[PDB]
Amino acid sequence: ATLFIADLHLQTEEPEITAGFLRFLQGEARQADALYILGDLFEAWIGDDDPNPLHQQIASAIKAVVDAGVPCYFIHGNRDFLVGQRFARQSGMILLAEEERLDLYGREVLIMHGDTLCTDDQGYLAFRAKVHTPWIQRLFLALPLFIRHRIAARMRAEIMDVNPQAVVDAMERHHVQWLIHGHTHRPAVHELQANGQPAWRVVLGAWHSEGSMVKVTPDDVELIHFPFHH
Amino acid sequence: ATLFIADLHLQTEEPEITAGFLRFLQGEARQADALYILGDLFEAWIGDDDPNPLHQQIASAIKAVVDAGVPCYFIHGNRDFLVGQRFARQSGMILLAEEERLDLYGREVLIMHGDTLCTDDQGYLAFRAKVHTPWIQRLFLALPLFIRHRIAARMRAEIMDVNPQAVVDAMERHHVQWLIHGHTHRPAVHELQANGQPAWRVVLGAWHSEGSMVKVTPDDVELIHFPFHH
Ligand SMILES: Cc1cc(C#N)nc(N2CCN(S(=O)(=O)c3ccc(NC(=O)c4ccccc4N(C)S(C)(=O)=O)cc3)CC2)n1
Ligand SMILES: Cc1cc(C#N)nc(N2CCN(S(=O)(=O)c3ccc(NC(=O)c4ccccc4N(C)S(C)(=O)=O)cc3)CC2)n1
Ligand SMILES: [Mn+2]
Ligand SMILES: [Mn+2]
Ligand SMILES: [Mn+2]
Ligand SMILES: [Mn+2]
Repeated sequence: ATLFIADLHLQTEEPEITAGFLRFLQGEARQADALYILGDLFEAWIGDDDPNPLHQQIASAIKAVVDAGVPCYFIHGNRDFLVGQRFARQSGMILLAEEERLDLYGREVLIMHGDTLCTDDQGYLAFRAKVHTPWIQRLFLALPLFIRHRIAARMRAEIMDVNPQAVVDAMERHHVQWLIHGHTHRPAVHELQANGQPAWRVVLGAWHSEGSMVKVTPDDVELIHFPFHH
Repeated sequence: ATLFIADLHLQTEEPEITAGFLRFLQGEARQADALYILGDLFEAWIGDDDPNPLHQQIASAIKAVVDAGVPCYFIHGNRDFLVGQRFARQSGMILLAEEERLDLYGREVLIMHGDTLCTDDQGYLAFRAKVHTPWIQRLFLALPLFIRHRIAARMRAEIMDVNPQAVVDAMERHHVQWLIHGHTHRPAVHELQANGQPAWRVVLGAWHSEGSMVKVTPDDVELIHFPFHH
């Protein structure tokens, strides 16, 4: 089985979500062929040089999974787009592109965070375009850490769902009948049409009282919710 | 594993849902310790004497599961409250009460359809009280089938969510930390408090483009959505 998760929004303020994630990495994840994390692993990221102890606890847990023989992969979310090659090295995770077309036991699946599909949000997309410009990233990252923290705090003081056409267009660009994403925090299986055939869009949930994952096997694709009852 | 499903709303008009259900009974269900169907198996029911061919195709498929060594159980929904002992015999299913407290590998779980929790719907509950009165049922069922059909058709020409307090009260009456239901067609895992401890309410989805089930093992409880991709 290949596993997909997203929208953990991990942070110092929410230790119970972190514990649920650590339990998942130590249990479920070890049995998998691979683990894909489709963005918003962290609630925020201002650079890999951040000494936040949570960051190292998380990289250390993911690295254990990778070292146990289960490749882990990452696609950036809107929250954690500044996750970089240094974290990748610490965690053993491989950074992937904003869209990837996978071959899962012969089934072709498109994966992404899902924020790019939300084309009705002009505000978000203007923001995204700027923070995805390399020289704007390298500017922000060249500031002293204490100034990056002030910038984030000052920003602080509902997520728009996908545009249906944008979904079709993406599945048609990749010629696939399967899409897995998060971002929208609306866990669901959807049926549609793409490439003249039936297609499915499987949406992951955010981690709060529950976790969620998509499990892909040779014959099946399942969206699973689990409570943190341990 | 023990499996829970609900809200299939099976009907002549929707053969693709019926095929998804038959595939599930022939595959997934055969591997289980038991199968519980928590109501709204059928979109409508006007009595067991109805010769609708769908009714016999469904009973025959469920009976195969029971005969293969997997007990099947049923709790009535609002739609199919007139399902009776004759169908039970045809299907091999055991009829259970509107609330049951189960022991699943040491875990105590409350199961029900969920309509009784929806105490904000005065209209529904007035209806329910009447159609659950035995002598009102036996009156309706004593009519000729052709008159029962007219009555249903004439009735034809959104589902209220649960009352949060009603949920707590039910879990507290049974002294349980686990509740599984359907009815509301809002598949989700919810955390709450009952009996002074953390509790979980696991809600099944309706079958249309997807199926859903709750899988209970010694150590885990999972809500699973599956598309009908075969
Ligand atoms: C390179 C660059 C330049 C400048 C500078 N100066 N600033 C930064 N960020 C880095 C990321 N951090 S963050 O992690 O705390 C963060 C903060 C806000 C968002 N905002 C959004 O994602 C967003 C924006 C618009 C509309 C919707 C949005 N999301 C959907 S939402 C509702 O979750 O916030 C994302 C990450 C804030 C500072 N980066
Ligand atoms: C014993 C008795 C007496 C009389 C007579 N005369 N009539 C009957 N029924 C049997 C059931 N059939 S049914 O299966 O077609 C059916 C029809 C309507 C409902 N209505 C509701 O469930 C309902 C009613 C009020 C508010 C909400 C409701 N549901 C939530 S909903 C929106 O799904 O319909 C249920 C079953 C209709 C006739 N039974
Ligand atoms: Mn998110
Ligand atoms: Mn996001
Ligand atoms: Mn229903
Ligand atoms: Mn119902």
